[PDB]
Amino acid sequence: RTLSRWVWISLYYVAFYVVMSGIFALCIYVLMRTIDPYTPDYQDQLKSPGVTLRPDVQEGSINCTSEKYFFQESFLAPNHTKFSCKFGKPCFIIKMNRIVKFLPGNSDGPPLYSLHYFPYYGKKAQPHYSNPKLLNVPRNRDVVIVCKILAEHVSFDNPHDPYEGKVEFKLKIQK
Amino acid sequence: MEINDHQLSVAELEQKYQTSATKGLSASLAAELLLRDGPNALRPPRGTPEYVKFARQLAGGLQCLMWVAAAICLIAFAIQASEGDLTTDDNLYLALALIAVVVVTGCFGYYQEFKSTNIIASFKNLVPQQATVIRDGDKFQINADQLVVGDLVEMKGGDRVPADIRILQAQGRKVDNSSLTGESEPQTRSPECTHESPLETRNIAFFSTMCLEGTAQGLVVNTGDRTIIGRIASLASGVENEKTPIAIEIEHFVDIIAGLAILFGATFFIVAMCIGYTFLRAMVFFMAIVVAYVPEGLLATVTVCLSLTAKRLASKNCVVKNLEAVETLGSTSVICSDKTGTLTQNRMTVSHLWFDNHIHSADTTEDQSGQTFDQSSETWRALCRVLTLCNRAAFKSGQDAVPVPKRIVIGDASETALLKFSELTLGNAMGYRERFPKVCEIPFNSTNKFQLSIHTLEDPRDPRHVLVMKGAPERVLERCSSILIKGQELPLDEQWREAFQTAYLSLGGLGERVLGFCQLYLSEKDYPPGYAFDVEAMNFPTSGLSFAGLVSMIDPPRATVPDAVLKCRTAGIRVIMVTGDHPITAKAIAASVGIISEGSETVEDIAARLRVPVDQVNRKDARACVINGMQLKDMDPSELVEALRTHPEMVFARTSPQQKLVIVESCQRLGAIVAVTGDGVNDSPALKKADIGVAMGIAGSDAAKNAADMILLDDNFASIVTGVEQGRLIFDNLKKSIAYTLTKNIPELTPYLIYITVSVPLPLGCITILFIELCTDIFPSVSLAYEKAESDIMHLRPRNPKRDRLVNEPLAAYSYFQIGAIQSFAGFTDYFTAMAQEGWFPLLCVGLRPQWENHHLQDLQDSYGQEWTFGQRLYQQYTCYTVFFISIEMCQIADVLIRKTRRLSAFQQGFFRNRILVIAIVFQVCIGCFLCYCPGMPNIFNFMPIRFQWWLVPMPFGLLIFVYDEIRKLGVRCCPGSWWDQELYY
Repeated sequence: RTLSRWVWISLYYVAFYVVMSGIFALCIYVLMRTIDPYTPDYQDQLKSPGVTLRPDVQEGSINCTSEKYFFQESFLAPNHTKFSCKFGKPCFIIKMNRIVKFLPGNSDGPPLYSLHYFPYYGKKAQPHYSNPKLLNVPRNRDVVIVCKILAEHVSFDNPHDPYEGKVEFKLKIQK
Repeated sequence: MEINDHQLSVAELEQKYQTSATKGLSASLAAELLLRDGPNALRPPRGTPEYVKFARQLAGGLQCLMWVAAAICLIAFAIQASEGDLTTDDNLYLALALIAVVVVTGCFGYYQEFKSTNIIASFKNLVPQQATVIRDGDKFQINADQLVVGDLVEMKGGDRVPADIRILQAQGRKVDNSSLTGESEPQTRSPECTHESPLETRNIAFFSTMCLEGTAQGLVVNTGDRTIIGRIASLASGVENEKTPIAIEIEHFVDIIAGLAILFGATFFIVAMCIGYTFLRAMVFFMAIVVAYVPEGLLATVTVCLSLTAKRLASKNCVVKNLEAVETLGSTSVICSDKTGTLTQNRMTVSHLWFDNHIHSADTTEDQSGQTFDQSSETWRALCRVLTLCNRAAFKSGQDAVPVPKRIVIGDASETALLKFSELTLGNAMGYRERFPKVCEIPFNSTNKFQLSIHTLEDPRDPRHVLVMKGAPERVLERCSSILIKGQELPLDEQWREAFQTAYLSLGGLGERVLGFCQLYLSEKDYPPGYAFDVEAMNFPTSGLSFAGLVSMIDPPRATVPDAVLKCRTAGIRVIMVTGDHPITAKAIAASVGIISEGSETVEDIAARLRVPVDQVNRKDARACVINGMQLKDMDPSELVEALRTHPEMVFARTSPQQKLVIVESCQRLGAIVAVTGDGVNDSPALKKADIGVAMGIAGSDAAKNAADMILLDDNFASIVTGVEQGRLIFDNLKKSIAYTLTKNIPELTPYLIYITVSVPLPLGCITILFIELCTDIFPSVSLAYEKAESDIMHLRPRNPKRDRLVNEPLAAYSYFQIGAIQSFAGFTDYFTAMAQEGWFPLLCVGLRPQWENHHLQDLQDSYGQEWTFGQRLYQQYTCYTVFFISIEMCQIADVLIRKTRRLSAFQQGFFRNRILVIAIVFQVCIGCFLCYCPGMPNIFNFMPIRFQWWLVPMPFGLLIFVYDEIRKLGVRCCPGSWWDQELYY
């Protein structure tokens, strides 16, 4: 608490916090420079793709068929946007979490993907890219269902991410 | 002060007491009175603090801060009970942590104080004792407690005075009022009334005072608590401690912290409401922000810091009854010291000798640190043998190893001083007194008190008998004729005779007691070798003797005292001598110790030199003054304040204990911190009232020791100096420590702030913050306590409680505003590097948290278009917390280094010399590295291994911190009155 000196405080921080924000941003901008615009430096975190579903818990493009992987080339800009292939008793849809340059490998409880889509090239490379029923007899009861995917590339973490390559939902159609 | 009935005719006295002077009282009455009031004994210490006292340690002022903090956290937790909350690991944990700290710190501090008390208990050795009473004409020894009021009592040599008595009759009785009154030498007691003040009068004996010699009868005036010492003892328990200066400083500190806490809590509460968060959320944010501002670890770091210093003091044999009592000394402006027992040794000894019409000062010091006179002269030899030979003084069996001065001796006061002196200078008196066999001696007579003794000759030259005698200078002057010089005799001439007289008056005026020593050879022809002379007739010519010389004596200050006082004065501390002794001696000792510098004249000195009435001289011209207690009784508050203000060097002489209290209080009236050092009971009221009392371990009495806040077991006065020094360095280091810890709050709090504002995934977690505040920073924070003096602290003046503050605006201005900010940015930079690298560019991170935090959304698009499940991205968030943690550590490295010095550059002091700080950063980095790399960490603490590159991102920021504060440390040194020092320099 002073007087006729606050100007020495205000002006100080104005050109101090300024120098700091200027340095902070200075470091973020250099960091940003050393990263690809098409691919992350680390894919490890997403190593094993997880499986997610719909149920809240095409002009141009190319026609394709169930077949092997299709390489659009390298992940570069020299070529324009890489073309993408076309595509009671509730219905749930499942999809595989998109992961750049990842090729999936493939080449009784209670009563109740095509390789031609991979590898995914990423949003920047492929903007409008498109990634690829429980008529059960029982009703009025909670049924635990686990839909999972198999492959050498796919791994599950039962103790952790129950989503990693698998599902776990309890449908109940009370009628 | 007290009053009494001491001046009364015995007839009047007994008339009032209804007692017989010779017969005493009748058993019936004695028993009746004893049963009426209460036995002769002081009511045991009205303080029996139960173990419940432990609770005391728990409250205090600081522990209260943590208490309220813990309560706040608990309430916050109670509030979050409104919904399903993560707090199970957050708030409840913190609240409990806070309570854990207060209780643990309390237990530690309590144990310390307890250990000291136990040690104290070991010293208590009690003996009931007994008193000799005379009832119905018969003398009977009964338990002292049985003594009643108004009954004749008999005191002998060595017996303690059972209760306050009014001496009716006495025979060469000399009581020792050393501890109660403060009177150094044994005061004789007689039936006649000598002085108005009952304390100085001879007609009264006091409780707890031992009678050195003689015998006396007396009527018991006071019994039990009503006695004088009892009155003093009672008063020495009704005084208040007052808040310690360090305690108030911390109070101000909490005010600042809480102030910032409330401001941000409130401001953000309003801000939150403006955005959209429900009131519930707004409240949880309020509680969150406030609680976050409370440094949990700082309570432990402060307690330990004080403990460490206290431990050092303990090593010096300087014990602190209270933990806070460590810092105080660095705040003392005035020291009221006692004379005898404190400043002095309280032991009498030979002062000056008179040979060849010259005065030669002897070595008065206990340690014999003084200078020895010239022993060569023969006159000295002769006087020595006369002093050595004529005495009843002899060392007791057992005093061989012990130093000749401290060793005990059985004999009179003067004879003891003389014996010790002989034994020291001339050699052993044993063989010497044995040399000359004493045939017949005349002990001091009731009148003229001359003491003579005649021995045979040891020398082979002349076979004449040797006669020796000592006595009062005037009486001996009457009996002496011849005078000896350089080994040759001469008759007495008025010139030299007067020289002797003047010398006598000079030494006598010096305050010392002088004794005339003379000897005479006998005409062997008249007195044959076989002749056996008795005491009956005058066998030796009492007159015509050869007067050798005089021997005086006094008691000196301890060896360490003089230098200690000089240091206290150089420190800027005003030294005031408050003694109940006589002014003549008081002033002399004052000048000796340095309380009264040489060249400084009192009002009397000026009046004396000018030969003008003392009243004429203007007090202003006198810098020093010796104020008699007689005037002190009349003086008013304005009088005392004037005296204290107008005179730099002051000495209060002949001052009663109550008066010592008023003097201390008068010094407090000035608003200055007073420190009192004493020895006896007279200092009990003073030592307790002072901001800090100082007793003497051995030389001090029990009452005063109980009243003292600090005790000196070694009885070294120099310790006081060390004490005052020991109090000021710790203050600066505390600033260092506090500043450091306070700097961490910015990079810790900010992450949660921005989280709420920008809506970005939480950068730093709760567990992480705890590892910084409690895990890593702990060692470095304590290491700073080891910082040494930046400059000569003793040179600088004592800090001002008002102006100077431990934690002031400037400190906050830099821990929170400057350095703290730099760290925060360092942390976030690390955050962005990890995120951007993982696939989440900074720009996209905004407003991502709502989706991010949601456990249900498995498909979360990053910058690349990838889809992240919950655990995946959360893993990134956790691997993002660790790096932020590590980043804090790296920034703390620079902060610790700069925190090391307040003014000086790292160059000068070299923060590296401090080994503990060094091990602090090595252990800190090691631990941080461990938490990140240890195998089970991500499971338990949710801390994941950090990619090596990550470690580097916070590096440049740390360098900025160091380089920045260093230049600041340079600019400050260059421009003392610079604008940086005013703002920065805390």
